[PDB]
Amino acid sequence: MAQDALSDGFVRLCIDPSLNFFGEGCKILVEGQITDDATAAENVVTCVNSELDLVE
Amino acid sequence: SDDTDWQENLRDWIRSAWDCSKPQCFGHGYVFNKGTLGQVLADGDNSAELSRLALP
Amino acid sequence: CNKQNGVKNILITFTHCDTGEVIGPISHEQPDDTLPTYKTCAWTNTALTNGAVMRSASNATMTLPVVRDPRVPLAWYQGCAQIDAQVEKFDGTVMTLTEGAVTEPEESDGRAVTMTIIAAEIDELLPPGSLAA
Amino acid sequence: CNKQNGVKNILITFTHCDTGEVIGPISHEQPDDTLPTYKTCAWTNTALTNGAVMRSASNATMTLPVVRDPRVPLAWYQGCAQIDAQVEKFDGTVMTLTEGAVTEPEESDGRAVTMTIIAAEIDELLPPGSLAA
Amino acid sequence: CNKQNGVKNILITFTHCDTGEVIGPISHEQPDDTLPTYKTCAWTNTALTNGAVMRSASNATMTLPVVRDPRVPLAWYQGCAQIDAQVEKFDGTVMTLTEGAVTEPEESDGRAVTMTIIAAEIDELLPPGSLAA
Amino acid sequence: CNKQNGVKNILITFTHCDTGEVIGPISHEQPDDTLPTYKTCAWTNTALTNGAVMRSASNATMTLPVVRDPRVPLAWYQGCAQIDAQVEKFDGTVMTLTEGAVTEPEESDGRAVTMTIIAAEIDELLPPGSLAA
Amino acid sequence: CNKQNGVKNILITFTHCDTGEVIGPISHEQPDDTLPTYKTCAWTNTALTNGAVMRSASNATMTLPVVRDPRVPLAWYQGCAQIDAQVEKFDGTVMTLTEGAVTEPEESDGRAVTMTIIAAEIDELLPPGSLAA
Amino acid sequence: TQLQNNGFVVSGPATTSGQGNFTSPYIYNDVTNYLRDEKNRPNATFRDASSRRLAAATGVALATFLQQFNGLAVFTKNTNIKTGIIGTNLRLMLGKIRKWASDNVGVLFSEFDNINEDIQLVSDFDVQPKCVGQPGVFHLNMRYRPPVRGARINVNLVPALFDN
Amino acid sequence: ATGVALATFLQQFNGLAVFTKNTNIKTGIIGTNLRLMLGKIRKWASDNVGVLFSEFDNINEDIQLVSDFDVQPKCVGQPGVFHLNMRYRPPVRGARINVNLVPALFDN
Repeated sequence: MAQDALSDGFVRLCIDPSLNFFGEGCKILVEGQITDDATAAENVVTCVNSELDLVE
Repeated sequence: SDDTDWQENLRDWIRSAWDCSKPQCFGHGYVFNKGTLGQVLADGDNSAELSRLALP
Repeated sequence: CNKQNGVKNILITFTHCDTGEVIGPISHEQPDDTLPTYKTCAWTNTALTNGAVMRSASNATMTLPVVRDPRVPLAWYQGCAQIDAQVEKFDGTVMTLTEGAVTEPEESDGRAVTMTIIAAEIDELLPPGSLAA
Repeated sequence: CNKQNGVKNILITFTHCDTGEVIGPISHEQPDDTLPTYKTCAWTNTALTNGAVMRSASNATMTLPVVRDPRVPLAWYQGCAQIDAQVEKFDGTVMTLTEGAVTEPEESDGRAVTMTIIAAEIDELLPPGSLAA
Repeated sequence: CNKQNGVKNILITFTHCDTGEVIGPISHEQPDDTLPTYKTCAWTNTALTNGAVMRSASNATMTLPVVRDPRVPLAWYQGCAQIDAQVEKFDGTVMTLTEGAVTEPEESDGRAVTMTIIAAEIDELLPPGSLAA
Repeated sequence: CNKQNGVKNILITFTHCDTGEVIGPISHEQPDDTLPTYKTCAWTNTALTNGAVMRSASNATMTLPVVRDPRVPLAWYQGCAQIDAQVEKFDGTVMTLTEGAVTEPEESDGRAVTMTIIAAEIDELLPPGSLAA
Repeated sequence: CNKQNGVKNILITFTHCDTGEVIGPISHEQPDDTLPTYKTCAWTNTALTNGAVMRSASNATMTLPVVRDPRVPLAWYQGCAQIDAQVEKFDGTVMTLTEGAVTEPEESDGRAVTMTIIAAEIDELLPPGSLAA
Repeated sequence: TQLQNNGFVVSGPATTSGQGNFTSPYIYNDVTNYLRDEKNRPNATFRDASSRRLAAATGVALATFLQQFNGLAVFTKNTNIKTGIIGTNLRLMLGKIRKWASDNVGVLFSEFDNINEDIQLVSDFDVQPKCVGQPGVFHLNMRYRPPVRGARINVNLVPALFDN
Repeated sequence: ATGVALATFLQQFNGLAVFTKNTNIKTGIIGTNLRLMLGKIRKWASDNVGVLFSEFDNINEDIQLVSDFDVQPKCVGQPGVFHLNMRYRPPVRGARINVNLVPALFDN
């Protein structure tokens, strides 16, 4: 049911701003020091998402 | 109403109406939060489905 | 054979305008390899600016080259008579015209005549299986 | 197959004006070796003195010679109905047109029809890897 | 080979007026055996009586038939963008034009485009050993 | 037996256009040592510059020299009837033509007739093991 | 042992235009003693006067008579497929052609087909010791 | 979702609200109760109700076309046909059937994946052993696919903003 | 609003013959192929500029159409299912302008 246009089920609609059509680009690896309060394990390659994920 | 738990339930319901698992029933909700500046800022739970009104 | 572009039958029925006598529908043949041509849309469009158009009256015409029948005066095949024509193409299409008039006749040697005819409306008969009403 | 200059598909949709009847997109085939032509820039320059120009409204037009479909009246192909057309070339280009109108129709023998169409805007889809946005 | 009459390189540089985009000096190839034609004298003469002449403004004109590049919209080649062209003949002559504009575009099937350009002046680079300054 | 190159069977079926009379398939034979010819491509290409080719619509044709059957009027073998032909070679290849038409007939002496049939499509049946769908 | 002039190998690879089907490099042979022909310069000149010449675009072509392979439809040996061919002579010269096309097919009897292939460029591999880069 | 995937028809109303007015339902999907196969191998050949209707139309149309071979002379031992005789043989019959199948593409069939293997014709003698076959009896094997029509479109809309 | 409007527009392809393997549509057939479908949608998106969208940064990359046969592996896709991906921007609200005020005492 829901709205009239989407009730018949011919069209499935998804709205999300976090999806990207283009494939992942080239990879850049950054290496350096850290402090004790860092939670990331040492000597492990890990992905990063945003600046706000830093510090912690 | 001004019950935070009651408002939280309303936000969850709206998310479902905007969900991708079925035909959508788009909607929006309006709520209010009252108190000092320190208290009001504590209710900002990053809800795109609500428009919180701040009062002194 | 349903893909051969050509004309099968041509029938004309004159009506003398000064005596009222009518000559029954006679058959005719072509003078050369050309074919008749038609225009069935009465109104005519013209190009305005930015996709608009102006609509004008115009008429429905027809061009019918046919061999003169040796039993009919050459005058009748020009402005001096009325015409009622029918053309049946090979595929099955039939074009009908009534109360037509000849316009701006040109000299003819006595065998080949290229009549230009105008009428209020021309009716078309499509083969079986048409889509539009 | 990417350097062959030719036409691959031609779809036309008719919308009768006196009855609002709509006929779905019907494929068509061209009558001869000539190709359609396009003009998509809806502004015309004229030459002033010393390299200056002067703009004017103009329109976007398309010339589409196609073979009449034997299931559609000949009047529709002339200025008695709306037209929506799409042409897909071999290389990959697609040109779309909507809400077009026929202008100054000429007589046709019954099979080969040449349509002049004018519209507010004509859209183009270049093959993958274009430069302009 | 210096006495061969032909064209060697054609470079064009578009500039979309509506968005300010600039496309580098892409190279082009010609569609048929015709060659471009030029007119580099700004003023024009007219014949009076007894050997006198009237002098009028006129412009400097160009005519560049070139195959459309499949990575550029067809609209740009018509009067919807600035043009900067250069043509290098086999003998060595190089002729440049900047800030040209297209005038009175005609319909093009999609491959062959014949641009008519006008500019304030055209600069000619004669081969080594010229006489005039 | 797989190398011999020659015709094995020929079948022809007529359909008079004016009356619709039909005659079942009849076996024919060749008048001399000349073999038929085919062209199963419906498109014809032309040579442009720089390797491009203009692609246009065309027909599929067959040239079939046969000996007139003494029970069929000569007129039918010429352009006064529709034809449906099949040719089987020794290699097993079988050509099939339906709804054909004779074009530009040439005068014949009453025994040997050369036919120029053109149809929208000719169907080929390769021996077992064809690599193409 | 090197003076011998003749073809040694012919490889052809097809690519159906409509469906994109691909067939590997099948080896072919010749029907008679008529060798292929080439033109590897994409420029055509003209007489003019006083020793001058007009230089135009033209193409590079190849005429390749081969024997039809019984596992490939005849249509593919005509204008209904893109072709990539290679020829190797006895001396060592190797001609390579890519993304070619067939122009103006001639009717064939089902065994021998003469192909007129034109492409933007043909690559020649001379024996060891070439003097020109 | 479960009912549709198990071969059932589900109907729903055209409008939804608490006003309590009248509404008319409509069919979501037109599907038969076909599942699995004669050999218990799953497929969806007869999922659409239109498939059954097309199968009946295809059978009748083919039967009418094949009627022309009734009483026609046939040759099976020596394939050559003497001049002037009215007849045919296996290969010529096969060619005619192939031509008919192609002509109906886009009307009753979708494009054949490999036409050269979807149609076969064999005489009775070749099948039965010696002195068991009968004259003038043919076995025809065919395999086709019904036309394909648009069924569903999935949209992944991704909004973005022009910052500041 | 965009979702509802777009869903309504695509309804015209419901129950329309689609050709995916051989893209040459015969004479008289009523159908379409991927490229023609994409062109029609591209026209619609460009037309709504100023009503539901702003100017697309690159209209040639923000719209894609792929048949399900080109996404799923061999013999796993379904006939007549497409995946449409679109990206858009709402109409621009405002702008920022830097103003450098500079009176001049010298006369030229």
